[PDB]
Amino acid sequence: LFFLGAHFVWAFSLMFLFSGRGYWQELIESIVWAHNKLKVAPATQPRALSIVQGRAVGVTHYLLGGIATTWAFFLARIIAVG
Amino acid sequence: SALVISLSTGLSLFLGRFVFFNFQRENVAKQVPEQNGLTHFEAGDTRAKEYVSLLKSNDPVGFNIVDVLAWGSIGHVVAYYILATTSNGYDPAFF
Amino acid sequence: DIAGLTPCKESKQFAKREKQALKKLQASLKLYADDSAPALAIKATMEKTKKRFDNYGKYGLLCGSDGLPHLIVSGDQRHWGEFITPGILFLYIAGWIGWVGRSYLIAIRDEKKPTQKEIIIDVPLASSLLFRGFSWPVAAYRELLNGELVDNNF
Amino acid sequence: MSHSVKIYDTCIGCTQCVRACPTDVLEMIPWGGCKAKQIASAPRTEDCVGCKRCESACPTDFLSVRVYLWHETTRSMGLAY
Amino acid sequence: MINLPSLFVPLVGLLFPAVAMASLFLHVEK
Amino acid sequence: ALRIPRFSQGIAQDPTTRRIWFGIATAHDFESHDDITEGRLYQNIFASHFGQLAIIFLWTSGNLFHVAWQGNFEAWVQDPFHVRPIAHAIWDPHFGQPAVEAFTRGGALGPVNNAYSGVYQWWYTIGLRTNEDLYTGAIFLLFLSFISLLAGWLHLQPKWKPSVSWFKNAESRLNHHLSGLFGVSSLAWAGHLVHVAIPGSRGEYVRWNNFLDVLPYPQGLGPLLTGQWNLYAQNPSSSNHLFGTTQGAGTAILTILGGFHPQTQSLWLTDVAHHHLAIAFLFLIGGLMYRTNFGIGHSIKYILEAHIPPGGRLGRGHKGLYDTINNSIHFQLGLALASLGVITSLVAQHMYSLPAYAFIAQDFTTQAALYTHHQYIAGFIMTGAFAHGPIFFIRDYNPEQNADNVLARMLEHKEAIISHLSWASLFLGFHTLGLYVHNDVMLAFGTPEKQILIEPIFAQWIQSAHGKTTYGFDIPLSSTNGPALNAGRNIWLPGWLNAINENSNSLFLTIGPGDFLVHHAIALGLHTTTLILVKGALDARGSKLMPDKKDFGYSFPCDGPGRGGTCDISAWDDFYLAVFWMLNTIGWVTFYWHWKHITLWRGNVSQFNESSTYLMGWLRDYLWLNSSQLINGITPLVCNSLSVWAWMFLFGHLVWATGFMFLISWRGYWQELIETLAWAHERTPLANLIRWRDKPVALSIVQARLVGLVHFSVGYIFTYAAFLIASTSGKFG
Amino acid sequence: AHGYLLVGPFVKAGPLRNTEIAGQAGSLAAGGLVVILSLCLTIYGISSFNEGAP
Ligand code: CLA
Ligand code: CLA
Ligand code: CLA
Ligand code: CLA
Ligand SMILES: CC1=C(/C=C/C(C)=C\C=C/C(C)=C/C=C/C=C(C)/C=C/C=C(C)/C=C/C2=C(C)CCCC2(C)C)C(C)(C)CCC1
Ligand SMILES: CC1=C(C/C=C(\C)CCC[C@H](C)CCC[C@@H](C)CCCC(C)C)C(=O)c2ccccc2C1=O
Ligand code: SF4
Ligand code: SF4
Ligand code: SF4
Repeated sequence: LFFLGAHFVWAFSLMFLFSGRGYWQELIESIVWAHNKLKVAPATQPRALSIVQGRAVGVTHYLLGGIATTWAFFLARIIAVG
Repeated sequence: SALVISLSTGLSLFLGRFVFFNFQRENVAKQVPEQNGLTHFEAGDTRAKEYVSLLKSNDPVGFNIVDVLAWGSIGHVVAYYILATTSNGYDPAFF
Repeated sequence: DIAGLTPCKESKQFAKREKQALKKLQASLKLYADDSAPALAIKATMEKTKKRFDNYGKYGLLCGSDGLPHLIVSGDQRHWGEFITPGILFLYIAGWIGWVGRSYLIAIRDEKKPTQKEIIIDVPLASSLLFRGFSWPVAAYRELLNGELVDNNF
Repeated sequence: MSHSVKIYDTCIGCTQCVRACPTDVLEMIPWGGCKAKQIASAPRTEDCVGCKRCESACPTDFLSVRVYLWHETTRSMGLAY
Repeated sequence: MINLPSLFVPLVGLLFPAVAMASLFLHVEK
Repeated sequence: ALRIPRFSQGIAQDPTTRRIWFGIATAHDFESHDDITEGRLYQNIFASHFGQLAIIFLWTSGNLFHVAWQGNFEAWVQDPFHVRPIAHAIWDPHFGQPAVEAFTRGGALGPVNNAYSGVYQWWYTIGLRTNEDLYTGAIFLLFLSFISLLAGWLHLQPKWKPSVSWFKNAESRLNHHLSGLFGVSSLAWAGHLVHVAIPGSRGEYVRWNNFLDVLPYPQGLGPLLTGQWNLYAQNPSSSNHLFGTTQGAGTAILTILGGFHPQTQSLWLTDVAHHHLAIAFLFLIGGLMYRTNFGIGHSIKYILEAHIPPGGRLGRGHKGLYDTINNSIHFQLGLALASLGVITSLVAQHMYSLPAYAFIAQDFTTQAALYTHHQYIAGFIMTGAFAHGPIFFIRDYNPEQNADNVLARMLEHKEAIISHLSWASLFLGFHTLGLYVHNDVMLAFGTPEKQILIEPIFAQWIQSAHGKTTYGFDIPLSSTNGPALNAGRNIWLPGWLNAINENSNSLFLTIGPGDFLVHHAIALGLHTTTLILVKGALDARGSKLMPDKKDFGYSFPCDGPGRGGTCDISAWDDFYLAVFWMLNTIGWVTFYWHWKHITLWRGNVSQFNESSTYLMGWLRDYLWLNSSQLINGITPLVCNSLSVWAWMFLFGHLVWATGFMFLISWRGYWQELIETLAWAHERTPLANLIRWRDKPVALSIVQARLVGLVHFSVGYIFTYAAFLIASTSGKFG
Repeated sequence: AHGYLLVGPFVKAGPLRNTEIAGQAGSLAAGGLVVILSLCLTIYGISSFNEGAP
């Protein structure tokens, strides 16, 4: 029941690892627009991730993803036969 | 049941509305002018549409449907025949 | 009734699910609490999923094959409150999340400079604003369409 | 184009504003006043590489600047060598 | 003669490539 | 420092490799590289894709010519039972003997892979029987596919106009096409099936010699021209057929009528032809809709014009969509792509459930590696469709020329457009993901009950309207009869479009809670995939973070750091980003069929039904069940029948993985150590003097977003390629 | 010198190795490599032409 999540979290990292940055900006405004119509956004200028933060949220996830995957894969083949 | 020749009667209702103008007035296709060679230039790119030319035939050639459609389809059509047929002709009714 | 086979009143396939499974989780012949005071499969965890019973409620409830329930939610027969009953509920609760979203917000921008009030939060949850949300009768549902947020504010 | 990334702005004043960039920019041309009145997007640019260190600081107030020449030297590359 | 149709894999998959990897080193020069 | 391969100068110079890599991968982008004039360009794409059609026939020729010295028909017609009919003979020197294991297939000596490609059922599928009758294949197609080159040149050469202006009409063309082409292209087909093929299907044979002597009939075409028409359809077939031999085969061309067949599925031979005929009026009646300088009919502006259903009193223009789409050539190549894209799947999702083919589906490997090469592609299009309609916006497109005017207005009121798109996804997001973890938290919690599944009406309901037949309903005002349809009945829908419920091969399979999710997760695909393509497109012209972002609109990938920090914010790098979800939809979708089908074939159905529901055990069985077989073709104790596939399947996992470099590497790190690694030679003996013609470099900053991809893709698409086949082949299904 | 190399490399490590044939021990394929090698070598002497007899 972990082995699916965290075998998910990993396959979420690539999004953070593989992508632009003024992209989620360019997107974050379409958002910010819809937001202003109802009067619900501006204050605390919502901003995309800090080029290298984006890399910080790669990696870190790619690891706690790709890793606990086996932490699961393991404890599941020594408990019970072996 | 199915009036099959209800509608093939029907479609050469309209394309005899095609037998049209090749015959009468002038040389044919009202020209070519535009087609080979090409347009002024034009260049929107471009014309010609008139909402007004539905007149001329709609009354004249209203008949054409009939001509096969009537007496010629379900006719025994071109019964009034004979006219050189040793190799053979007839053509004898499938009706 | 609508295709997945019918309710509790009979769903054999469903019955077989009741039984094996749990009843076997039972089928550890014992493992021993003959007095013993702790270990709780024994009592409920079964019985709390188990004194689920020819009763469940009753609930209708469709039970496809393998007798797991399917939810139609049509407006028919038995099934209406498998979406609407807990549907308007979802709506009502949300929207009184964001009616106050569009509130401990449209209350500042104002006075002497308000540039990040927002990260500390006087009063928390707005609260004051909060109850506005249950005390919406109608609320946005006409005021959003007229005046205040108004087409001009549009 | 062969180096064409617009950093222009309007003040083109360069005090506590921007200088950074390997050679490329001599500016201080003036144009017949703007307050500080040193203007233009550039000096002659066939010399150095492709930074956007070019803004990073002192306004461009439309586009940032960036890679784009395409038409690319070696000296303008860094590597030939 | 008996059993011998093996030339349209080197002429192609081997020698044709030789031609072009040579030849097309026209991209460098000619 | 030489001057070198030309069109560019910009390119023609840098020593650094970029000169080659790039050399190849402009070739195709004609507009606005050195050569180009609106007269050059056009023609320079015209005698290009006359170099097209051309290469499609050197493909087709050999498709028919690695058949008929070897690899059966004259055994596959004799009567063809799901064993292993052949394309071609493998010949590799690397092979072991263990080659003797198929890598050779009953009858033929050569080891071959045999055909998954659709044809064998279509070359046969109409007539074309006979193993002494055929080597024809290339002979024609090729004595065709060279003519395909001849105009190429002929129309190349100025004398006989290649013709510039000529390329902008429409009306004339498309007034020609959707009659001349399609219409008579049908018709003529309607022709062929009927004189030469249907006779082969019931058939006894046509013999090469006689066209006149062969008649369908005894008293001949018969009035027909005379309309009765009707009575073709009396006693056309007789269902218990012995197909291709009579005995009850019967001869009145054409039908609605009789059978789904236990012998054949598919589509009664006649009907694929009255249809091919039937439509061939409408397009011919359609063709002849616009001008050609005679003075009848219609001009393409002035129906768009001041035309317009809404407003008319609204305040939105129509004016010149026609010279902005005509003048664009990208608008062109992107309403082209899509239509094709939308219909490439309509092809491929109808081709199943409704295969046209003797002995297919229930051949049922080749039915499952042919739904997808038409799902891949088709998805693969769509993207490019959406991608040439964000090039129109930058290279072409004319804000003053367009304005107030409905295509504009699309830019103008755009911030909404991506939002009411992104609102669909985010909703379609967490809500599919609540339902599937919850569905997997429950289980293995060991309450399966207290699973949440919707048995999902909306489809089942469609398919009452049609039917049948599963257990009734009336459905108030149908009622399972009484109100029957009444206006309609015995004519039209007959026995046909009545498989009903029919596990084996129904058309319609009986949908439940497993299908109320994938079906919401294919829907979260083309939505997300398109919020990024819609967006990608909308501001290729660009936004706030870039106002400018133009005159290279498309691929300018990257920008300097600062501002907020700016990156894959070219409409190409959103296209670049798009292609991952077109590789994720076109995966959920294909994934879906197969598991379903698979299970359907020695089939429990049940199994998908409980095992569509939740995410784990989408691995466990499917994905985990049924790799089974392939993974040992290697298996240590020697090699079993499929080895190509599993080695491909790991070739699959490498090409993929090795994407990532390109993708988590970013030219900076690579270039710099090549700066140290090009101090080697320059410094180290017996390696020296010795000059590159091209300076060492590390790949440009757009290039590798591609290459990882165009790498991510093969791996991925070469793995399922090898996966499904390597598992729908043993089976069990 | 580079010549009689490339023997035990492809006559003792050959594809199905330790040969019983008259050929290898062998010229064989290796003689084929000096040909591929030697012209892969020439179309590099199209980097310099610079052409004379002195
Ligand atoms: C039916 C086709 C159709 C047509 C007529 C065109 C025509 C054009 N496209 Mg195009 N395109 C299409 C479909 C089409 N496209 C689709 C479906 C996509 C994505 C789904 C694209 C994505 C695309 C991009 C990004 C661009 C174009 C561009 C162009 C223009 C230049 C072509 C070029 O750069 O190729 C030259 C390419 C080569 C000579 C080869 C390099 C290509 C690589 C990536 C190989 C692809 C994968 C390959 C099969 C894997 C290797 C095989 C493996 C077995 C080893 C030209 C107008 C360019 C343009 O002008 O826009 C401004 C460019 O931006 N297209
Ligand atoms: C990128 C991909 C590409 C590739 C490689 C293929 C490959 C294939 N497709 Mg295909 N397809 C594609 C894109 C592709 N397709 C697209 C984009 C579409 C949507 C339009 C389709 C729609 C499609 C259909 C509907 C089918 C296929 C089928 C096939 C298979 C049959 C072999 C064949 O096509 O011979 C090609 C043959 C020719 C090019 C020659 C025939 C063309 C005739 C109609 C020409 C008529 C001209 C005539 C002479 C005019 C007469 C005038 C006068 C006599 C009156 C083959 C696997 C078939 C299949 O199911 O296999 C089982 C079939 O079902 N495809
Ligand atoms: C498996 C995947 C992973 C996940 C979860 C996502 C999720 C998403 N991608 Mg994405 N992506 C991925 C991999 C992933 N991607 C990869 C590998 C690529 C290519 C390299 C992309 C390329 C891509 C593009 C181009 C776009 C997206 C977009 C999106 C969003 C679309 C909206 C949606 O689907 O519903 C919403 C999200 C979900 C259903 C995921 C779960 C999110 C919630 C439920 C988090 C759970 C809360 C949790 C309990 C709290 C834990 C946090 C912490 C406190 C411990 C969504 C957030 C688009 C977007 O921005 O939409 C506006 C679009 O921009 N992706
Ligand atoms: C499976 C993977 C793929 C491959 C093949 C490589 C390979 C390499 N990476 Mg790498 N990398 C990858 C994915 C991959 N990476 C990914 C996904 C990431 C990040 C997500 C990285 C991040 C990374 C970094 C930071 C570095 C590397 C480096 C390297 C190089 C290490 C030196 C070496 O042993 O190479 C040679 C050996 C191989 C590539 C493996 C063997 C290949 C086999 C199949 C033989 C094929 C050869 C044969 C003659 C083919 C010709 C046949 C013909 C038909 C073409 C090597 C080129 C480093 C480097 O350059 O140091 C020297 C550097 O440190 N990588
Ligand atoms: C079912 C049904 C039916 C019908 C149907 C129809 C008729 C339809 C639909 C639907 C549709 C009809 C759809 C469509 C789609 C399309 C698409 C999806 C396209 C796309 C694309 C795009 C959108 C593009 C865009 C662009 C851009 C991006 C920019 C500019 C340029 C261009 C334009 C390129 C019938 C009859 C049987 C009846 C019953 C029901
Ligand atoms: C997806 C993606 C984004 C978009 C990701 C974003 C915007 C994540 C930030 C989302 C925050 C964490 C949401 C915070 C909102 C809540 C904390 C506020 C309400 C508080 C609660 C009680 C819910 C980038 O910004 C990016 C930047 C650089 C390289 C790659 C990427 C990248 O791949
Ligand atoms: S950076 Fe901009 S503002 Fe500063 S001097 Fe240059 S042009 Fe002026
Ligand atoms: S980085 Fe940009 S601004 Fe700076 S010198 Fe180079 S080109 Fe000029
Ligand atoms: S490579 Fe990095 S630093 Fe350079 S432009 Fe792109 S994102 Fe910015």
